[PDB]
Amino acid sequence: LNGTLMQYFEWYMPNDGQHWKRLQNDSAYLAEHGITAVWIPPAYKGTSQDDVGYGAYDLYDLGEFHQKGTVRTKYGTKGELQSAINSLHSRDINVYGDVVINHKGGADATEYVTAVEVDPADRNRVTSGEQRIKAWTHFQFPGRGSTYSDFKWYWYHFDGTDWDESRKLNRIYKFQGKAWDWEVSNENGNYDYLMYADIDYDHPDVTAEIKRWGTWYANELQLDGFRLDAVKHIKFSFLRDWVNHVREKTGKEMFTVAEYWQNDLGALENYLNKTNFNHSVFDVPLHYQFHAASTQGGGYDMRKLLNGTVVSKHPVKAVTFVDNHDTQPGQSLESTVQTWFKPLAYAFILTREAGYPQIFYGDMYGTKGASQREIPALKHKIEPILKARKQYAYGAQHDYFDHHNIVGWTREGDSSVANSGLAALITDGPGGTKRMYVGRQNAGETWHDITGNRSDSVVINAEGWGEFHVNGGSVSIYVQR
Ligand SMILES: OC[C@H]1O[C@H](O[C@H]2[C@H](O)[C@@H](O)[C@@H](O[C@H]3[C@H](O)[C@@H](O)[C@@H](O[C@H]4[C@H](O)[C@@H](O)[C@@H](O)O[C@@H]4CO)O[C@@H]3CO)O[C@@H]2CO)[C@H](O)[C@@H](O)[C@@H]1O
Ligand SMILES: [Ca+2]
Ligand SMILES: [Ca+2]
Ligand code: NA
Ligand code: NA
Repeated sequence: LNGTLMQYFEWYMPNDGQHWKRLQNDSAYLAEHGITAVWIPPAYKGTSQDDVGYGAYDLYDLGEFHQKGTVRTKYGTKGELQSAINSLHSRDINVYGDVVINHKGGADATEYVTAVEVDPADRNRVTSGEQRIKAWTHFQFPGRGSTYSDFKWYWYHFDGTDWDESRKLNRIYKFQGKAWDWEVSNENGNYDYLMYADIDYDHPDVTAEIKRWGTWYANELQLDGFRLDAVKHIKFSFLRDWVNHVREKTGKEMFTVAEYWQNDLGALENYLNKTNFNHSVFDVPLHYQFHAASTQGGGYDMRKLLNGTVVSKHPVKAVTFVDNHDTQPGQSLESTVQTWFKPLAYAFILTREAGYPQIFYGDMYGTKGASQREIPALKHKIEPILKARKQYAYGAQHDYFDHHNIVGWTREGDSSVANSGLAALITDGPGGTKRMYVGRQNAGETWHDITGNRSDSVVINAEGWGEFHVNGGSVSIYVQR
């Protein structure tokens, strides 16, 4: 099984309401290129129509109720999403729903709340006496009413907020009688607080409600799994329990991957430990290695790609990726893998045996930000690498990370996939050649570069070795003609 995830959105897509229809219409294309799952953007009403989805106003409004100036979300209506999902399912493409449960944004009304300021660099330090603020904490859901859920939110379901509406002041406010949740990331002392109204996962009605919404959401969209947002800001034991709860209620596997944003393998290992390895994480350290290689012009030691990553230590729990909606140009975690290196990074995640790779909408189709640093559409460069995964990346792997610039790996093929087997080379510097073992069972075959970057044929010798070539700053992936 070479499962391939696709993140089916980018930050700057137009707010025209056609995204679910686009997905529906792309399902044939996705299936043909070996995509077996899609992570869809948050499907519920944000703070406005053009919310990318992380505002999280109303978790039960999937583009169904007239709230925040619109019925549809940015992406379309509930029915359009459901039509896209049934089209994806008709081609055996799993659908992972984005789960934004750190906070709620865009409350319907303010409440007077007693609060103290905390230090934004050290949220365990209180920096004021008690003061009365007006906080956006009251959620009534006037367009929805009680349809699907009569749960209403008030200040006492939250630990704090970043805005006092009476003084018009952006500070971090912790509400009276509240405490930041733990365990969370210990950056800035305690990183429970991120944005909007921060949900209090010490509150038992909150833990109950978010669990039952989880089950509701899975049922409503027939989800096959989840993508968990911003998990370093959400009580770890709660996330663990939430994942088990929805699995228990649905009776489905519910593959789950969490976005724990830290370039630190040890912090990710800690998160995995505290959630009992019941779900995966995005391989954030690998992303940063790709970013670094792509900006150092050949000076990066390409041997380092094998160490310090989630996929190197916990391959079963790694979702590997090149870029996402936070790392793309202009976004809050900007660390974009430069255009020239991006196909090499894709070869790395797509054709190697370890990890569950994810391709980025923004990489395939380009990003539509207002800058001139936008990622170009690289679909045509990635397609042959996807085909390499789908048809050729099977069987025993041999690594050649034995050079500062030119590194490679082979796959011997497997008898259960006809003509499978590949030989990949990437280089962040000058090109050249590497002899690599592809398996004696491929002796005498004529192999060629599926990317078309190199036009030479390589005949595998009797001992199972081929002499493979790669251009400067390029990738070649040889497979049987
Ligand atoms: O309809 C399409 C397919 O849907 C189903 O496949 C699912 C699996 O059920 C999910 O569990 C998941 O598979 C992941 C797996 O969870 C994850 O751990 C990872 O495993 C890799 C591992 O990273 C790697 O190091 C190496 O050991 O190989 C493992 C897999 O061979 O990646 C898996 C996907 O490659 O998602 C898929 C859908 O993408 C269903 O069971 C299939 O029958 C169906 O075709
Ligand atoms: Ca939080
Ligand atoms: Ca709390
Ligand atoms: Na909290
Ligand atoms: Na190098």
